[PDB]
Amino acid sequence: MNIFEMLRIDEGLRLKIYKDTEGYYTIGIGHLLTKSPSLNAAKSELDKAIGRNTNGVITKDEAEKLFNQDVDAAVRGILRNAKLKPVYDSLDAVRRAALINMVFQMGETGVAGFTNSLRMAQQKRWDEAAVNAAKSRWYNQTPNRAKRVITTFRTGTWDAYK
Ligand SMILES: [Cl-]
Ligand SMILES: [Cl-]
Ligand SMILES: [Xe]
Ligand SMILES: [Xe]
Ligand SMILES: [Xe]
Repeated sequence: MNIFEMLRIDEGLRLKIYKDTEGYYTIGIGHLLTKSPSLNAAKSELDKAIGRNTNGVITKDEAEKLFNQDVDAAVRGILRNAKLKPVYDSLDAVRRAALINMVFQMGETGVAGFTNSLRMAQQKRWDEAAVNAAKSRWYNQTPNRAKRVITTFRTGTWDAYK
């Protein structure tokens, strides 16, 4: 299992623009398009990402690309977020993926807001940090997802995804 396999599981796959759980225009594998309510903005934006007039629809390949770019940026973000770099680096490989999923889902920012857990996570306090993570708007809004992730983080295995 890996980062791509993992997020493919958590975000699914849609070839047509859709709204997330948040009500936001999205497509592909978790490719947020715009916080705006304008479906039009949203198609502009798809078109712009894609490089053509999609008319609101992309191919598998197209989704796979946005996805590739999206994971890449995530890792690159992490690695450049000075609060984030050092946690990430301290982690084993499973756990890294967990940090990247989270970042892919809520942004460097939002993630940067798990300071408290992020520090116990830094300090190898698996369970302690996992319980703190649960006390978050993030956990309450997408419990099931959130769970697979605080599990993977805490355990350092992929069990939650098997
Ligand atoms: Cl883009
Ligand atoms: Cl969920
Ligand atoms: Xe975290
Ligand atoms: Xe955790
Ligand atoms: Xe966490």
